[PDB]
Amino acid sequence: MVLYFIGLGLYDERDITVKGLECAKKCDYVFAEFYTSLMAGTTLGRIQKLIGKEIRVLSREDVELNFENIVLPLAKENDVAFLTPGDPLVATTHAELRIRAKRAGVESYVIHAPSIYSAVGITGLHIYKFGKSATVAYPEGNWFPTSYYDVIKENAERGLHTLLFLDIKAEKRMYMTANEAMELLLKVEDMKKGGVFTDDTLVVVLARAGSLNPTIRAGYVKDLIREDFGDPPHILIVPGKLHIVEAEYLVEIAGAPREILRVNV
Amino acid sequence: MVLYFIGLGLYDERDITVKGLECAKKCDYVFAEFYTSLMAGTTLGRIQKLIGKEIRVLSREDVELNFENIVLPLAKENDVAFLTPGDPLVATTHAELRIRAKRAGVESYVIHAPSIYSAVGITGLHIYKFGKSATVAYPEGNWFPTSYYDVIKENAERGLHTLLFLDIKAEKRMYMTANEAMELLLKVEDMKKGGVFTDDTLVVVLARAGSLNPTIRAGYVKDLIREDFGDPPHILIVPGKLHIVEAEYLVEIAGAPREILRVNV
Ligand SMILES: Nc1ncnc2c1ncn2[C@@H]1O[C@H](CSCC[C@H](N)C(=O)O)[C@@H](O)[C@H]1O
Ligand code: NA
Repeated sequence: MVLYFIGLGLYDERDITVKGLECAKKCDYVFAEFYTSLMAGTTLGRIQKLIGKEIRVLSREDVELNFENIVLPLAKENDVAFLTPGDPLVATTHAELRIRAKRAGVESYVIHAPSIYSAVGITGLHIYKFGKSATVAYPEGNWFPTSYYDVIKENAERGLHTLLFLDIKAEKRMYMTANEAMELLLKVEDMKKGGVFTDDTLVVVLARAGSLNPTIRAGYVKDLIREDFGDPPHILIVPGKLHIVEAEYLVEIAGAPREILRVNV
Repeated sequence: MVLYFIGLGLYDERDITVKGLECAKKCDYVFAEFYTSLMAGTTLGRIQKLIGKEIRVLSREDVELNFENIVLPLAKENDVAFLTPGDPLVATTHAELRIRAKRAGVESYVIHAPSIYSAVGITGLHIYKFGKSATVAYPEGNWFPTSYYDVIKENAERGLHTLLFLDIKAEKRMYMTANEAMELLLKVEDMKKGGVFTDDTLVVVLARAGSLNPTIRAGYVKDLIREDFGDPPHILIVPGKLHIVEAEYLVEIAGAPREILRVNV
């Protein structure tokens, strides 16, 4: 009679919370999805070993089209868990699944876990200063999307930071690198000429948040565009004007050039 | 030889990640602060029991003025941990403590935990649609904070949602309720008269995120301003322009007036 939305966390199998783990262990059935994102620091086998139960993986179609035929039926007579990377309901379409549960007469509860939305706090950038967020999508065929560029523009214009999610082909396990994102943004700049993203733009790259050894780098595009930030996933951020405290953290902790203390503050 | 920043999560001691628990267990000394947020579902005893270590609680002054005199000295010959509610680097000034550690020759590591910043996803509002965040602070003497009002105005103008952290005076055991935040906002409105926050403004209240049955309510200020949302902590959200799916969730899950289903595209 109960469906539990449980977040897996940032990186590996130990990023789930104690509450989430214990709940997963008490559920009769455990489902998971890895189409919204992957857990780069672990494997399905390791998550299964930790939970001590077989995990049935669901595709985007299984969830988006048949959630009520695959998961909800069992949730009527058993305790069922639905695992998702990060924090449940952060993924735009998952909240509606709670409505489907209601329509089916199934109770649902949410057990949270860390999300990159809050984890970016490790970059030293003040969380309250983040504005609208966006996703950098790969252009394809005759389609060249650029709305993420406009989001950066509107945020920076108001002195806010922009959290940029990078494209991912979950099914094919293919990540867009921060390097590719920067190249794309420069191309968009050459197109729109808005003076929004250039070789002189200060950016922050966060790789493998959740790991005990994440990569946190800050610097100008001209210098970071060919830098190796390690294995994915990569998150790109375009800070607005910095608080001196933010700049000092980027210099001391993220290896940013001292120059930011006078140019970007 | 190192210092661990470990978040304890939203509500109770089990909101800590497995990673945070295992790392905390292997530390020689454990410190913590409980003034940046309120963990309404646990106590120091339960936390100590779970981690199996005695925990030394620090005041805002112990941290802000003497972190390097109380905590860092021990991290030079032992592994030390510093626990905080939610995520240690979200809506706190704790990030600067990493600079203090560095200058003291102490390497530090961060272990995330669920944060209210991402937990807002449970309201059904698209997390990427949130703009600049702000804090509703208690007036003090002749000083009456009002900047949070302008934040709402700026976000709303852009169709973005506004997350409002509410004030807290831990030493006085004072936790601002969404009701008190609404009252203050109405007073600021009478002054600035920007039509930003009125009896007709749609708001969303999230109380005790992290618990199994948090209070999630949406409606007009005139109707919610005197509603009982249960024990603290509470956060208040002023949505911008709603997507239909956001409105549907607010109505179905947060008991919002069915009339908000009719969006003015
Ligand atoms: N479980 C919870 N439910 C509702 N609001 C919460 C909350 N935890 C924190 N808050 C809100 O955030 C304020 C503390 S701000 C510190 C937040 C913390 N670092 C985190 O990551 O969550 C509180 O005064 C309250 O308004
Ligand atoms: Na945000």
